[PDB]
Amino acid sequence: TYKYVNLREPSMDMKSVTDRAAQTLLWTELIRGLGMTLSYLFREPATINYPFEKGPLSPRFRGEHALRRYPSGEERCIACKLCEAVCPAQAITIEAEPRADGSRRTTRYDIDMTKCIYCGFCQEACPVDAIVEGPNFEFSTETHEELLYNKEKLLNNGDKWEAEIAANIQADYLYR
Amino acid sequence: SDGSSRPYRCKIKAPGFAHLAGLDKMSKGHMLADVVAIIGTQDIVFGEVDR
Amino acid sequence: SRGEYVVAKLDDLINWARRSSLWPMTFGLACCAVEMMHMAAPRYDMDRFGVVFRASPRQSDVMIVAGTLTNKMAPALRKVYDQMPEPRYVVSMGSCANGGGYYHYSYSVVRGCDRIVPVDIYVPGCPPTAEALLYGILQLQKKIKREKRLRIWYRR
Amino acid sequence: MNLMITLLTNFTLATLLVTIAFWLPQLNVYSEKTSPDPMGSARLPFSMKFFLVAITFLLFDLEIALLLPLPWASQTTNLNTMLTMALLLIFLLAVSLAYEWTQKGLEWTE
Amino acid sequence: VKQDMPPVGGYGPIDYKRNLPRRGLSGYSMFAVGIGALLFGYW
Amino acid sequence: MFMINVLTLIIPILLAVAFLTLVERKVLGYMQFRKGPNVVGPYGLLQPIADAIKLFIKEPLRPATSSISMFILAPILALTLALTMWIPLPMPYPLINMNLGVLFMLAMSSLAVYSILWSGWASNSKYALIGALRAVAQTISYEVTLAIILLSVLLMNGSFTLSTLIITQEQVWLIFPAWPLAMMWFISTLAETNRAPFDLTEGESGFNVEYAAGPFALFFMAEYANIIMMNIFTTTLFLGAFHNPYMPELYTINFTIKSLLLSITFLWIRASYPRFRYDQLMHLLWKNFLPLTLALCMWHVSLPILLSSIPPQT
Ligand SMILES: CCCCCCCCCCCCCCCCCC(=O)OC[C@H](COP(=O)([O-])OCC[N+](C)(C)C)OC(=O)CCCCCCCCCCCCCCCCC
Ligand SMILES: CCCCCCCCCCCCCCCCCC(=O)OC[C@H](COP(=O)(O)OCCN)OC(=O)CCCCCCCCCCCCCCCCC
Ligand SMILES: CCCCCCCCCCCCCCCCCC(=O)OC[C@H](COP(=O)(O)OCCN)OC(=O)CCCCCCCCCCCCCCCCC
Ligand SMILES: CCCCCCCCCCCCCCCCCC(=O)OC[C@H](COP(=O)(O)OCCN)OC(=O)CCCCCCCCCCCCCCCCC
Ligand SMILES: CCCCCCCCCCC1=C(C)C(=O)C(OC)=C(OC)C1=O
Ligand code: SF4
Ligand code: SF4
Ligand code: SF4
Repeated sequence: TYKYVNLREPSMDMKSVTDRAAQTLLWTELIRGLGMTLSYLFREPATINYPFEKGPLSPRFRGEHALRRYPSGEERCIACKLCEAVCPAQAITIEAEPRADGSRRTTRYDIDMTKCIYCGFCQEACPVDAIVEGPNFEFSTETHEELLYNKEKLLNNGDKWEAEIAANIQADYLYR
Repeated sequence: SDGSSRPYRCKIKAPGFAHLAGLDKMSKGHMLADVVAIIGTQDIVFGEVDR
Repeated sequence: SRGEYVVAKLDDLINWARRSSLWPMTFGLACCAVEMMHMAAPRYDMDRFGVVFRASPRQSDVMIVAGTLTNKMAPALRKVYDQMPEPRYVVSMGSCANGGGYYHYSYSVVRGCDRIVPVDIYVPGCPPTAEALLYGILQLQKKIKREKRLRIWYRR
Repeated sequence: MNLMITLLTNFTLATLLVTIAFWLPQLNVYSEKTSPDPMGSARLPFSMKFFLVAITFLLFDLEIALLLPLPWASQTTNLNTMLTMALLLIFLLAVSLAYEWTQKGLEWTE
Repeated sequence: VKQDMPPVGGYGPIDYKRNLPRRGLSGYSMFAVGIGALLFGYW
Repeated sequence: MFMINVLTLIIPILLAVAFLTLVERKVLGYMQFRKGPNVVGPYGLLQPIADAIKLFIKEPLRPATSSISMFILAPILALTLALTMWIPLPMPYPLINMNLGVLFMLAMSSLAVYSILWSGWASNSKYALIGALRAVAQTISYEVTLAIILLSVLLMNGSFTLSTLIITQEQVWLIFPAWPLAMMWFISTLAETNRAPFDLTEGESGFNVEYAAGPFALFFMAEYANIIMMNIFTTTLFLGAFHNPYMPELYTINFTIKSLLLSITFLWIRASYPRFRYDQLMHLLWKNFLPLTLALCMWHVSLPILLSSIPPQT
């Protein structure tokens, strides 16, 4: 149930005493450390060649946000405001009105990528799989204002990354 | 909790708080390098300390 | 003419020298500093790009703000930024340094490190992966490459 | 003759490198900086330990200056006298070290 | 049903104890080696 | 004609220093399960050039120095004393053949601490001055054991001449009769050039915190030249090579290989162990190295008399 780390008494016979004194005078454990670091020199390093080689990822990965569409061109978001209600950082702003054919669609859908904590609550609170967190992560910008996405930017991200987002959703949707 | 869906109070007790409090007693009669070793031997993450 | 060609080649030389020896200093504030340490790990190897590990503040080129900048920490950040020799660059890592992030509406958190220092590269994430910070560093190198200091000096 | 030529060459190469290292960013017109140690204006505290180790080094250096001509002195005919004097000098070195050791001279910088 | 499960026989052995090889000669042997090197050099 | 010899001595020193920076970065990387620089050039062969140009176009610090005279003079002394400790080195023929080259080297090494002292005093920071004083004390305290070890080793040589040191080891290496002196000499030279595990100024202010990036690079280059020089001196002292008087290239290649291996051992040492405390290294010197150095000095005075093996004076 417990064990005694560092409760080993040293032996006081001449063999142990001479072993300890030879270890003191000739620096045995220093040679041990040197030799093992030398052994670690002759191994193949674990370095991958970025950007030509990428680290492994999973279909559950949470990167850049995107707005999806039905397989007929119609967008999936129906302005239910669950994603902005569940957002722990209040990064989502939604404004809605009935459009020309009477459908319930958003007129404003902003996500602040500097407020968002990339927690994935919005993509799991969506009843229609409209908002997703895509697999893209290399989207660093040179300006603060480029990280304030409107509806058009998110729709463009969805149209850009649909061919990967749909495959990731197909791979993962049976675990939800 | 007061019965609603949001907590009324949430105090977080972290061990780094007490260890950094005891750092004064730890580092008495030691050197500067012993001070940095004493800081190291307490697992101190200041996210849990300052909260 | 000849002078424009000379200043163009000299500009390419100095930009290659500056962008291929970026010595960073890192503000170890919060989670994003642990992810910076993970980019300095053997897998991603910040050193192989000419980007050393934990250089001194008095000789660094790029300053990385990885974590939350509180009200008690902001004057120290400005004091460290002011002592850096030029050319100096600032990379903002994670949402806390980008715009405040989770603690944006807090009473003791500065809403973005761009309210204190000028920022060149914004790395989004919470935390952004080591891949993402490496991408931000390489994008900073691309930004340094297309500088035109000597051409601007010649034209003025 | 050649030695002082080499000395002058090393000195002028070092001063050339230092001049280029100083005055080349002086030709840049970067900016003007205002800039308004952990101790702010504290006086340097006088420590007896650093002075003690400095004086101990100086005295041991003097006895080293005494010990230096041993390779030349080993060629003498009077080998017993030279051996006795050499052993006596190094024994005096050891005795001074032991007196510093026992009276807590090497304390907190051991 | 299909789930992420351990096998029927479980997994193989996994070590958790300290492993230090205790290699090299004894104190007497290394002292003898050093003294022999000194004697060869002096000769 | 002699200036050609001087130039071909001093320019490859700077080239070897820059490629020592590259080699140390790459070797530490491969010893820490990663890679060194391999992007700037083919296997990082262009890294020192880029780093040097970047450091020579960096903004200066422009400090409020108490004395601009010694602020100038400290890198002057550091570089001059780094370059002037190569001229009596036999390769296998020294550039300046000195009758007392060993003691000339000891004098220059003892004179080398004024750069630390003046760099510490020129900076207005008092903590920088305290760090400089501690570094100076460590440096002189290891000068003591350097002098005793060199004196005791030279009793098998017979003179202070560096060229005779090849002749002495014509039969066997000098590490065979003086290996405890070799170990203590290696550790003392490791602590002499302020290298790990004795580089206290990098552990918790350096003596040159207020120095500009250019002069800091000059100081660091002087330190690396000191490292290469000390390793070559150690190779000459304890690992002497076979010198054919008709083919000097044999000796040149042999001691070049041995000194490169010793410098790689320096870099191997610097990435294996934690740093010492100040009092711990003072304890290691004044209470461990010094008594054994004195005992071995008495042993190596009294030994060639009792063996009828006094080396010739000339
Ligand atoms: C140039 C050639 C290569 C040289 C070696 C290079 C590779 C090895 C590198 C090793 C690691 C280096 C980094 C760490 C350096 C700092 C640590 C260090 O060196 O500490 C030294 C340590 C320090 O000792 P310490 O601190 O452990 O001692 C304990 C002291 N108290 C208890 C007070 C705390 O050891 C020494 O100083 C010993 C020096 C060498 C002794 C040689 C003795 C020779 C044999 C004599 C005879 C013995 C038999 C008995 C008498 C018989 C008579 C007939
Ligand atoms: C004692 C020995 C000491 C040795 C020290 C040096 C060791 C390393 C030696 C060099 C190793 C290889 C370096 C190769 C550099 C890159 C060369 C190259 O191809 O550059 C291409 C680049 C862009 O070319 P561009 O025309 O734009 O391409 C479009 C065409 N598809 O074009 C450019 O960037 C412009 C041209 C650059 C040419 C660079 C050539 C190498 C420079 C090396 C400097 C040091 C040389 C040795 C000095 C000491 C010995 C004399
Ligand atoms: C009057 C006319 C002359 C005027 C003055 C100019 C003198 C010559 C200056 C150097 C040549 C000018 C061009 C400089 C490079 C421009 C082209 C360039 O950007 O090439 C990029 C290429 C590497 O591409 P990169 O973007 O790094 O990609 C990473 C891999 N994915 O880069 C490469 O392949 C390597 C580039 C090497 C550049 C040349 C070698 C370094 C400089 C040597 C001379 C100066 C220093 C001498 C030594 C000083 C002491 C250290
Ligand atoms: C802040 C100021 C500037 C600081 C930086 C520059 C100065 C410090 C760094 C350089 C130090 C140089 C030291 C020069 C003396 C070293 C001893 C010496 O010369 O030894 C060599 C040799 C004696 O050996 P030996 O073999 O016996 O002579 C030939 C016998 N057949 O002796 C000879 O061969 C003698 C040759 C003739 C005499 C030469 C005299 C040289 C000039 C005087 C000293 C110059 C330095 C002055 C400043 C010192 C430091 C402040
Ligand atoms: C004549 C001038 C030659 C060039 C100057 C010396 C070589 C450049 C050293 C630069 C450098 C490198 C590469 C370097 O890697 C390093 O990190 C340990 C430094 O110290 C912080 C350096 O100063
Ligand atoms: S991932 Fe989380 S923090 Fe980000 S927008 Fe979605 S719910 Fe908000
Ligand atoms: S949860 Fe889905 S459907 Fe509801 S408002 Fe958000 S994105 Fe639209
Ligand atoms: S952005 Fe996220 S990961 Fe980074 S410091 Fe803030 S809370 Fe931590």
